[PDB]
Amino acid sequence: VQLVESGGGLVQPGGSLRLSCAASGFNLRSYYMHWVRQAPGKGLEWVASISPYYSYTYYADSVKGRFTISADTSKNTAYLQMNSLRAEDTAVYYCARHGYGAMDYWGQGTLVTVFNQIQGPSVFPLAPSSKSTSGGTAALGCLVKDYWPEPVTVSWNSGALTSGVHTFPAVLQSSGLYSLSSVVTVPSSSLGTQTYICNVNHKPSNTKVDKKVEPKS
Amino acid sequence: EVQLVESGGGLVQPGGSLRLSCAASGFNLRSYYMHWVRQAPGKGLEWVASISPYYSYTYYADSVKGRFTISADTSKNTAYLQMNSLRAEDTAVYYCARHGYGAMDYWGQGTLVTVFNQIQGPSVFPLAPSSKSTSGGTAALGCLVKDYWPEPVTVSWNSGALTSGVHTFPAVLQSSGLYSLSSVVTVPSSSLGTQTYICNVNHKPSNTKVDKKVEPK
Amino acid sequence: IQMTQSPSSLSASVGDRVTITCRASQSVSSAVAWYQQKPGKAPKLLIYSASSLYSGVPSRFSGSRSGTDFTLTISSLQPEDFATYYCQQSSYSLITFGQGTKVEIKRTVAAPSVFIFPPSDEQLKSGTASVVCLLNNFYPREAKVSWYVDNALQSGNSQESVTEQDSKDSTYSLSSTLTLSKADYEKHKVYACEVTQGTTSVTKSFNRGE
Amino acid sequence: DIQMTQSPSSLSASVGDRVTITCRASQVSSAVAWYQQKPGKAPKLLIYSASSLYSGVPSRFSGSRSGTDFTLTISSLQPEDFATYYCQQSSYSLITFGQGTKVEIKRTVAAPSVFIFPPSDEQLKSGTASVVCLLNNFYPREAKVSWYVDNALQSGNSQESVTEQDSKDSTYSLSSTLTLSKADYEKHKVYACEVTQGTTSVTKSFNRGEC
Ligand SMILES: [Cl-]
Ligand SMILES: [Cl-]
Ligand SMILES: [Cl-]
Ligand SMILES: [Cl-]
Ligand SMILES: [Cl-]
Ligand SMILES: [Cl-]
Ligand SMILES: [Cl-]
Ligand SMILES: [Cl-]
Ligand code: NA
Ligand code: NA
Ligand code: NA
Ligand code: NA
Ligand code: NA
Ligand code: NA
Ligand code: NA
Ligand code: NA
Ligand code: NA
Ligand code: NA
Ligand code: NA
Ligand code: NA
Ligand code: NA
Ligand code: NA
Repeated sequence: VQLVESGGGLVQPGGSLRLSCAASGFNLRSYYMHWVRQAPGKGLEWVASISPYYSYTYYADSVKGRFTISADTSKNTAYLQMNSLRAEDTAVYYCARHGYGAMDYWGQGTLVTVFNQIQGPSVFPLAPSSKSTSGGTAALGCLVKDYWPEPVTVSWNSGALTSGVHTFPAVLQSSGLYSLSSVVTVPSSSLGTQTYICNVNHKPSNTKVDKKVEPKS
Repeated sequence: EVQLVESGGGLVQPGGSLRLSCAASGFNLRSYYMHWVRQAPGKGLEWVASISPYYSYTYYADSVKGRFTISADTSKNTAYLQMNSLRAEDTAVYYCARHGYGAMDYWGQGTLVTVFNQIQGPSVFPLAPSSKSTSGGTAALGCLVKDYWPEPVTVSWNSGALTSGVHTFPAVLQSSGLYSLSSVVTVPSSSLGTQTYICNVNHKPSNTKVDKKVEPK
Repeated sequence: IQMTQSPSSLSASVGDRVTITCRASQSVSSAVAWYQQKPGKAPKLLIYSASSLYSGVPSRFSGSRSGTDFTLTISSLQPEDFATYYCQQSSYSLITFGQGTKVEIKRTVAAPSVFIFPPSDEQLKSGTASVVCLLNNFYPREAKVSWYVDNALQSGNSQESVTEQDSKDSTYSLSSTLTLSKADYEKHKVYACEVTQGTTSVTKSFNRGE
Repeated sequence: DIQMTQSPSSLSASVGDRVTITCRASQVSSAVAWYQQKPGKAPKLLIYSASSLYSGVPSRFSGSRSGTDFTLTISSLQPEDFATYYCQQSSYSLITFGQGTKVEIKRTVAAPSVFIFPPSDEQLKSGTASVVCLLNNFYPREAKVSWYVDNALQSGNSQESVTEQDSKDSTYSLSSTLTLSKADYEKHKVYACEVTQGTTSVTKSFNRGEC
């Protein structure tokens, strides 16, 4: 028994790619077949399964509606058609056979790499607690996540707020996208009366984001 | 009153072209030498090109000669850096500056130019064992597998015949976006004269294989 | 269905008894399997249905379940048992995996063998110089590698890489690469790599052109 | 060609100290200038012709020549003198820069204020959770930030970032972001950020879903 995956490689976000799983020494229509992926340096994640002869399909929540597992018995081959590819789909994709107790035979895996495209950031609040747990000084900020390429710039209150601001250098995440945070310290007594808005400009994607940062209950 | 403003920087493909402009105010651009100076992220200043008053003579750093062209339009009060066959090492903030008092007295704020990644086979250099062992009879040799994109590469030695004592390290991501790794092996020094050591680097994304005979220096 | 693996990693000596725990949320079923994954390889099945040992797997591996906990035991840890171990739960065609447990072998200290490689003549005709420092077959992994050029300490121009633990002697190897322009390489003379571990520092060096 | 060799590549000195940056020519002319570059800004010209002070530059900056050696002196280091300094050499229209010298200000130890930020409700609807730990206004930069989730030590799922030294008080700030699956975040309870510096460790924590 041998399982051999092909078709992995470079792919554009939003693009499509189809993997094949070539089986030998057994007819795969008589077995549940699975796709399991492994992001670089991370753990195993089950992706999809196909049932024997009934061809019933099951999908993990992260890929359903984008991925489709199928099989062609005449070629003794299993397929994973992946469609709305995104940064989180970079992984080694294994097909494996379910026999008796669990997944007993595995292929060697096929690597899929989703490369980067121009993309404006998502900007989430770093919200101050209405209750100061730091003796009267509150920390707030904006988390600027998943943009490409550099750079972004951040201002607070359209330039009105400069004292106590720290906009960090961006970090390169594993997915190839950048992320940074910008923070400011203010008096807690100001949380009820002063509006704090971060303005993020990302010229490569022609995007600007304004985020009002409000205290959490 | 003197103001320098660079535009036209941004994302660019390796082998592609991009044109920067340097818009001048508060002085006539024909009466001064103009310079373009770049700075790679986190690194130091590097002079790139200069343009002469009225003779429009051009001078170039060796690293850009034949690829970059500085020019000037006196009617628009603007200086230009035309950049061709861009390469990963051209990623930098480009600053134009005015020649005042023998040096660069007014600078623009700079414009970021980012060369993104393209499929590329590695350059594979020898890690050569010294003919004279300085480690008590054991020699270390290897291959430096540099500047390929994307992952992965695989390495064998002597077409798989040499496996014991091999360490092929995980690839590192360089600042330029390209990957780099080394594969090394320890052998007896007495073997350096008679035994041939070839590393075989396969890079499937670029359909490239490199075989490098590593010889003692 | 959710599986929670503990610990995320551990270090134990050869011969030690090791126990990985995996906690299901809704599992009245024995449908829990254990896999072993070695670097760069697909996982291998060890235990299935929580306690059945798969064919060919050594006898020191066994599985059990206590309440909502499923447990994998390696009764006498062997060096070739370096791996990441995964519990798995199989449902009405739905599968979940634990986050895994990395098992590293504790061995006796081994000082590294340190080699230093000048840039090759071939590489220098392209205008860049990489100097490579090799630490071969050492333990533990923790080490501090510094570069000096003409006795000046380098910052921001080197990158490290480390192998996974060796399946036979349980050591690591590590590379540090200094990257410089041809011009900077050609104007300085003494290149050294300093390897510090505990109360001992070892410096391997060369003089350009010698 | 002409080459400038700058020493040191970096240094740290106290306020009021005298700082001496040396730049050594390869072959030359007094066509040597000195620049100061602050983070995110173009270099500012300080000295030209090796010793002529540029207009408006404070008098504590001065330049000197002796043979092939050129020297920049800051006679009384001020906190706003944190910058990278560059010598420059001009030839028959050919220009070379030294590699620069980063000057960092030595100041008194300051323990950071440590804050911890749970992932926002907005982000969790995308399936990812970022926990953010802020070390505000501290000195020295060297610090060890570890993450714990339900008292288990985290590895390989966090990244740090550090500001440049502050131009007035000379401190640093540092962020550490732990990134988790929404599922993993919503199944654990205690999230803690441990900041170790010297003989002191400070742990800021929160319980998910509580305050
Ligand atoms: Cl708004
Ligand atoms: Cl031979
Ligand atoms: Cl050592
Ligand atoms: Cl800068
Ligand atoms: Cl303090
Ligand atoms: Cl502290
Ligand atoms: Cl972890
Ligand atoms: Cl976790
Ligand atoms: Na990606
Ligand atoms: Na930035
Ligand atoms: Na950041
Ligand atoms: Na921007
Ligand atoms: Na030996
Ligand atoms: Na690789
Ligand atoms: Na042992
Ligand atoms: Na150097
Ligand atoms: Na030495
Ligand atoms: Na220099
Ligand atoms: Na700038
Ligand atoms: Na703790
Ligand atoms: Na992170
Ligand atoms: Na302590």
